[PDB]
Amino acid sequence: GAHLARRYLGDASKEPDPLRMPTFPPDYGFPERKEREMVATQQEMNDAQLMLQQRDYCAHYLIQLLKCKRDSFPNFLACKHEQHDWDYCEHLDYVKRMKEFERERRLLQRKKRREQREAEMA
Amino acid sequence: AYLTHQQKVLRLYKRALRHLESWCVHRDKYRYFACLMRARFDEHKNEKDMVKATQLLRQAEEEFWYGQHPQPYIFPESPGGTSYERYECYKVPEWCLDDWHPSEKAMYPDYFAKREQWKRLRRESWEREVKQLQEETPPGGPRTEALPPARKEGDLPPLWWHIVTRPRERPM
Amino acid sequence: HVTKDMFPGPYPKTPEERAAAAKKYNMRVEDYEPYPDDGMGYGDYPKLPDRSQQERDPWYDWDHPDLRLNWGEPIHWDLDMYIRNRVDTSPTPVSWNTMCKHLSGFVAFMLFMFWVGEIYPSYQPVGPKQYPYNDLYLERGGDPTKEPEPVVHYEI
Amino acid sequence: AWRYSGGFANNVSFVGALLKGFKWGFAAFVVAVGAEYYLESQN
Amino acid sequence: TLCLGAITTLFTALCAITQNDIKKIVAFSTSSQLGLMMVTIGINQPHLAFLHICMHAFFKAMLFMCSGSIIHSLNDEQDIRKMGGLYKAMPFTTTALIIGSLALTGMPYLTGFYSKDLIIEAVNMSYTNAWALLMTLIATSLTAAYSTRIIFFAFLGKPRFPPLVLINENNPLLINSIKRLLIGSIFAGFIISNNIPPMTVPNTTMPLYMKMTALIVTIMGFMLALELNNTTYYLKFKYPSQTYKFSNMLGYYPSIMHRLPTYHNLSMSQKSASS
Amino acid sequence: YRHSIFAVTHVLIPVWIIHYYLKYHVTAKPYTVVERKPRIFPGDTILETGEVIPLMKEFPDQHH
Amino acid sequence: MLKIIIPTTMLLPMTWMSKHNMIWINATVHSLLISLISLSLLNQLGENSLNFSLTFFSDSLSAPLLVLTTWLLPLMLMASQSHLSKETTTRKKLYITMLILLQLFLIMTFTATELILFYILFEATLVPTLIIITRWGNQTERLNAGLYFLFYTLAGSLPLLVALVYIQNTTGSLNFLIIHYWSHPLSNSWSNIFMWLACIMAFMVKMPLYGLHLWLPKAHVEAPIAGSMVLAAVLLKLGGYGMMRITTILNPLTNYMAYPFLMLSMWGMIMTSSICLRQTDLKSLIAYSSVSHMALVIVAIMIQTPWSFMGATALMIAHGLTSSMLFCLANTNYERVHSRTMILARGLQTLLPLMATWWLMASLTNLALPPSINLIGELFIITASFSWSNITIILMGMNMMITALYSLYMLITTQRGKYTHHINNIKASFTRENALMALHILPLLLLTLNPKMILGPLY
Amino acid sequence: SFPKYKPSRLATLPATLDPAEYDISPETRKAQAERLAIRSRLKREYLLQYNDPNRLGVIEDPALIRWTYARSANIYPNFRPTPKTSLLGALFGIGPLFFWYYVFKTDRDKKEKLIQEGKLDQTFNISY
Amino acid sequence: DSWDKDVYPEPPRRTPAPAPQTSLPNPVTYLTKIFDLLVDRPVTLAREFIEQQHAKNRYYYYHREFRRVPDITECEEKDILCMFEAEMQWRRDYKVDQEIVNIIQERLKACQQREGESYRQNCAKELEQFTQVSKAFQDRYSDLGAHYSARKCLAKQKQRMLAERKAAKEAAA
Amino acid sequence: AGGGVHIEPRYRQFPQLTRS
Amino acid sequence: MNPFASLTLTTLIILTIPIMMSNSNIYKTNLYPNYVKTTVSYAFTLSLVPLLMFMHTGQEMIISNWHWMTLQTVELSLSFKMDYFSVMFIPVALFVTWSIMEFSMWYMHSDPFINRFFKYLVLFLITMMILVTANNLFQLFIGWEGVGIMSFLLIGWWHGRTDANT
Repeated sequence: GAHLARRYLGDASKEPDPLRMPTFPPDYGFPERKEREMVATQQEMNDAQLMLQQRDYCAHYLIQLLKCKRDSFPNFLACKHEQHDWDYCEHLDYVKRMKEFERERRLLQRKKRREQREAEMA
Repeated sequence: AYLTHQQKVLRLYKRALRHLESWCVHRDKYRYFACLMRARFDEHKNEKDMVKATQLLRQAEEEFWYGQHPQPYIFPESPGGTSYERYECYKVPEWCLDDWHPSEKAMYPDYFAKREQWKRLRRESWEREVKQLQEETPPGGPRTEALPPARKEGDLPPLWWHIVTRPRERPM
Repeated sequence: HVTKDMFPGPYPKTPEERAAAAKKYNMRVEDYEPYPDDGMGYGDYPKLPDRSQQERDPWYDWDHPDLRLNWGEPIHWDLDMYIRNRVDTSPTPVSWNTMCKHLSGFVAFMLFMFWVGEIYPSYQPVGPKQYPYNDLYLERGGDPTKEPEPVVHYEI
Repeated sequence: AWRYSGGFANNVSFVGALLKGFKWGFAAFVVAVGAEYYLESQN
Repeated sequence: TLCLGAITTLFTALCAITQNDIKKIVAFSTSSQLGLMMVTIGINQPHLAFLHICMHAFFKAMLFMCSGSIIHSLNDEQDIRKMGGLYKAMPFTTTALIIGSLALTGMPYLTGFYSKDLIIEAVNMSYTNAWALLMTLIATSLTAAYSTRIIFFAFLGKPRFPPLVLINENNPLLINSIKRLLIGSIFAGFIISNNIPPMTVPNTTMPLYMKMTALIVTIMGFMLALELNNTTYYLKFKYPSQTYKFSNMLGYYPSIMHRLPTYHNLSMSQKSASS
Repeated sequence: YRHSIFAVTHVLIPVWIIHYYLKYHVTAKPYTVVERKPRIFPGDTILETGEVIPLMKEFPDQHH
Repeated sequence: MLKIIIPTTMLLPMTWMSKHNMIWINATVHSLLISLISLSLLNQLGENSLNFSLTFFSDSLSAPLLVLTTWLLPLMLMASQSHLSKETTTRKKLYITMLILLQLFLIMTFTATELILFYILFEATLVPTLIIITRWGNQTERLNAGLYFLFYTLAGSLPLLVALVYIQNTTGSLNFLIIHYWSHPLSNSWSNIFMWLACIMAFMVKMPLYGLHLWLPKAHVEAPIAGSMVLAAVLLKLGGYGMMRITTILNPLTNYMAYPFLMLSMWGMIMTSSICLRQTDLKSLIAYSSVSHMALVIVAIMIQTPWSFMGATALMIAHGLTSSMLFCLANTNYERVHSRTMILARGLQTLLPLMATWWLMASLTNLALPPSINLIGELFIITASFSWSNITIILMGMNMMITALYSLYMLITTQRGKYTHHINNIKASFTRENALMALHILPLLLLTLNPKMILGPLY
Repeated sequence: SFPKYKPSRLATLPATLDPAEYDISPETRKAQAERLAIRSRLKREYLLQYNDPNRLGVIEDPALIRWTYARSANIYPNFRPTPKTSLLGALFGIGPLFFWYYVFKTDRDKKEKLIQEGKLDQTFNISY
Repeated sequence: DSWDKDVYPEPPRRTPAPAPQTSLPNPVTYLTKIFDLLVDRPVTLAREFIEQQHAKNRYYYYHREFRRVPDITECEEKDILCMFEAEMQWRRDYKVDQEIVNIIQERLKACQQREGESYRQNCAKELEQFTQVSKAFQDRYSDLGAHYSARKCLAKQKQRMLAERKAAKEAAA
Repeated sequence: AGGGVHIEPRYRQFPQLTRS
Repeated sequence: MNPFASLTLTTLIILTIPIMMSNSNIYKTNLYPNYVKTTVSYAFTLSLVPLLMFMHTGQEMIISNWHWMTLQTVELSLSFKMDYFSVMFIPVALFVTWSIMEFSMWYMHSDPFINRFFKYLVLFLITMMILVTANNLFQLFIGWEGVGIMSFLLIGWWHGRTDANT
């Protein structure tokens, strides 16, 4: 990634540290940011014997892989589109992950330039 | 004891080719550089100054130690080889057969009978061979460990039992 | 069998008794030497050159081929250290100090940049793992009676 | 001389060792792929 | 464990390439592998590490009796300097060796692919130590590097064994034993990975240039290692490189550990302690 | 016959004594054969109650 | 107990009046029979110890140790009819007289209901032993060894005698029960500290002790084989058994005035184990090995922890059975080579296959690998020490290092390797030797099934 | 040339490139010759007893018994109390004992200092 | 069963209904059936054979009930007889208590494996059950030494009331 | 002892293989 | 309570049978290696069945057999953990061991102590399944040194060699 080069070898003050952010408020710059949704209640995900590290938002697409795999036994190549369906939403929320990483980065650049601009202006 | 100067050259040459074989690996290159190695040997052969030779040996082996392979090639059945006394576990001294139970001894009748012939023959020839040993000791004690051969007729070489009856290198 | 006259005794003070001490260890006066008279209790036992059993020539026949000692030759005071199985002092191809320099260099070389590797850790230009139900506070052992701190993420 | 002559010569190049059986491999590819292509066409 | 895992991968593999005994080189390759899963253990990937044990079990064990097949047949000689030309002379073992070598490199759609590339893909796609990543990447390239050395010296070369040749594998015990592990290694990971339930989260959104690096790094590890190994064909002046003098002698580790502390504690027992 | 007698001696007899040990001695004491809870998913009827757990609510239905 | 004490005495008139050559056979079979009778004491209630009478009482500590003594008596008798059959009948009969008397004192000592009653015969074991080392020993230094052993344990026994009678004059009877129930917290006054030393040094000088371990290499190595087992298998436990019995009127002074002894034992065992790693005599290596294990027992008692005592009893009996078996191993070579240097007789696995095996699991049992009660002994002490202090494991486990190197080093040097060329006396192992050694290791493995018996009073 | 090999006690100088053997003098000539002589006396007499078909015992080795005696017994009668032995005994003796006393007491005092006001967590520690 | 279901609580067993989606036969049902008529049936038949043989003559056994004892706190000082009776009373109380915590400890382990990876939130009641018992054990029997006695246990208990009430009254003010 | 194995050793020439 | 309990544990006890028969010394002292291999082959086929059982559903089980010790509050008892890690590694470990056992008949077909060698391999094999299948840390310890010590004898198979002992 170019982010490490821009941080360690570049202006580290303008690079969002993964541990630091989220720092800015959700709606800061976002008029009516909409909350995430969870179709599956924690009861069934708990019931589905799903790992906590796997107990994410996209786990709602995971709970039926094991069901169909159990029904597909012994045929292990039955669920292909369904398995593909889960890893797609994995991609989508993963895609969400660096856009918000960049969103806070762009906010960081925007705030930093604004403060310097007004500092010399005032 | 005394390792003559031409002997050490022979040993150094032998170890050089073994090390050169390990470095070259491939046969045609092995024959290539060994001939070059040979070519740089025979031309320093007609020197009348022994001081030159020992001085030559100095930096020559100093070159040998620097250029030695950190993992030289040894055949498995030699000191450092992968089969060094790996068959020593199976070998057993011959005298242990005297402890065998008579039922076991009777289960190998003819061989044990031949063992008796070897035992009796060694018992008889022991007096003759020790007498020969004491009769030709160099003055002032034994000068060298080399054993003298059986001189007369109808005898056996002195101090022969263990070397002749040593367990085979392939005992199983 | 063995008598009291041939046995380890006191430090060789006079050369005449040093000659007797040499014969005591079936060795000659010119090469015979004792341990330093440090009061450590070595007595007259010689300190032979510190050569392990591997240094001995294997092709030469030994009365004890497994450990390469002949009969009656006065063995080293510390044979158990220098036996074939135990500690050895065979000459390595490269010098010991160079052995230490490169080895101690490598471990410090390996360790030091691992610290600066932690100073600048490698990651992805990516955000953190979001999680629902207040980042699974209830399912991570959190007390249900204790009010879960409201945590919930949005879209972008 | 024998190490470089006789049947022990004509050593295969390094890559050919990895590509051992490629001829029959690709031969089995077309039949299997063609079988799938018609089966998918029927589907 | 990232610290221990990373160094273990390098040093074992670094000493692996410059060795000569077939058993030594293979073993060093194992110890390089045991360096791998603990690297994966650190970054919340235990099950992939455990899965890596399964796939590694198949081909790594296989590489041994195939080398054992060569060793016993060619009069119990373990020095790679004494084989060559066994490709067309030992067909089944040569096939078995190269199958294990390819599997050991994580080459796609095989036993190694279903474990190693997912491991290399996962290790970069996480918040880890930077110095560990460089070492795992280099180790994988070195992992292929000594694999070429084995195939190059043992098989793809002019014969070098003693004159009377006794090489043979027609014994059914040898053939069936290796064959079972062969047909195991070809599929193994395909069956297991498709069959075991999802137990982790396989990351998907991820750029190309570290997606391909699971196989990119070993392509060079095949490439320049082949170039440097075949350089021995050219008649060239022999010179022991210092790094080779370090690597070939097991990185100097036994000559200090197995001599310095062992001497001191034993001497402390004699001079001090007992006396 | 050699394969058959080996099968009975080393499989049939051992499995019988283990099962007898397990069924009436090991499982006689509580929590000696405790197993993981049988994993079930929405849309599956639980055997001893016959209740079909209601299907998980509608999916967002986003594919590739 | 009378069901054991009287029969043990009754062998003495029988052995002294048995036939000329029936001495060993008759004595052994009833000696085994007595051990069978002594098996009756393994049962212990979940409460107060089995108190047969005011004269004798047995607890869950004495009974496992008692059976070890009774099971031992066949083992010296069966280990000694080879190096003594060349002596006259009367001296051979006298040898049985010492051994039977040695047992009788041990049985009465371990079962004494009175502290001072314990003291007499616990000290009185010196006389039968001192005869064994000095009379039938097989080396010159045995005489200086006898003086070393006798004086070294007597130097501590007398201060205990003055201490015990002082407790009588201040607290009345020293019955083990009334002592336990009538306990007074020991003050930190200087007199109580000196009383603490007197009541402890007598037992602590007896196992080994680092600094007071100099008698084991003199005694054990020079003692006759029948005796040599006893100086390491059971009498070392007399110094042990005293510790847990006496450390009930010293609390809490043992809480503080134990660091010098705990510190001496912890570092000491590392030193003496390192001695084993660089020893020359087979017996001395075994004896010094017994020092390290026994020093581990010394450490265990001085924390006064339920887990510590719980593994303390197991370690003692496990070590005692092993050290005897290893001393059998030294004897087996000693008859053939007639010397005790280790490197003299290397390469025995090729010549003696089964004797190599007997040397094998004996070494592993000394290695203290699981589940052998040597492991369950040491491992329990590790946790007790670890709870007492976390740094202990650094010193604790480092002993597991040395005890691993020298144990196989003794094995590797003797059994493995090329056989000695010049020897031609090694014959097939006598069925006496192999059968004896099986009677050592087999109950030791059989005890692994239920170490609940050997665990001790704390369990 | 190139760098040579510097030796150490643990990594001895190879006794082949050592300058001592390369230069030779007549005094050294019989010096090594008498090495063979004394070795031959030891070997031949041992082999004579070794090959004796009636010797059914052990050929005693004087070097072994002297080594054991010197390493075990003939040490204290030759021990002399001198400074270096005095400090070495004190250092390798009471040294580690008192050093271990400090750290273990340091652990103990810090440990019980923690629990007397409740600065330790052992809510589940019951089988001490 | 051979144990009460309350002191060994068991959540209701919930097992899925086999739903075959793939028309190809699954094996796992067949080998269970093969095992049933090859191993399970002879084992049950043998079990029935000695069950009716056991019922031929079934002698009884009970547990020795121990009468309540005046414990240490009311025992007369230096009275060895009452102290011996009371010391055994506390000694027996230790072992039943050791089995009290053994049941709770073992029940704690049963929940962890039964609930799979969901153990963290399911075994929350089980966790606090162990917390209410383990903590009391420290202030009831722990740190009593190898030579523990009820007097020392009573001494520690008296230290507890003195220590906590002194703080309580001072804090109350 | 008795030889007659399915293979036979060769001297510096290619050893015989088999169809299988 | 399906056969999952019996099947997994039978694999361990079946592996012990060649060792128990070897203790008789009237055993198959001529074709011992073939007897050992076919035993591992049987256990391999049997050990498959617990796999597909977990494969079909995921029934991970704990087998707390005979109660060994009651250390105060600590109850040490022989307990096998049939986790996914144990349930599938056993077939893999049995598969490789079967594969090499046939190779072992070929490679060391001339060792006079070949029967003793095959006895050691099962002893190492037994210690491994103890290590893999171990609930209490003590059992994990049992397999740990049990594997560790068994490596010593097997490495020192040619005990005559000095370096092998080192």
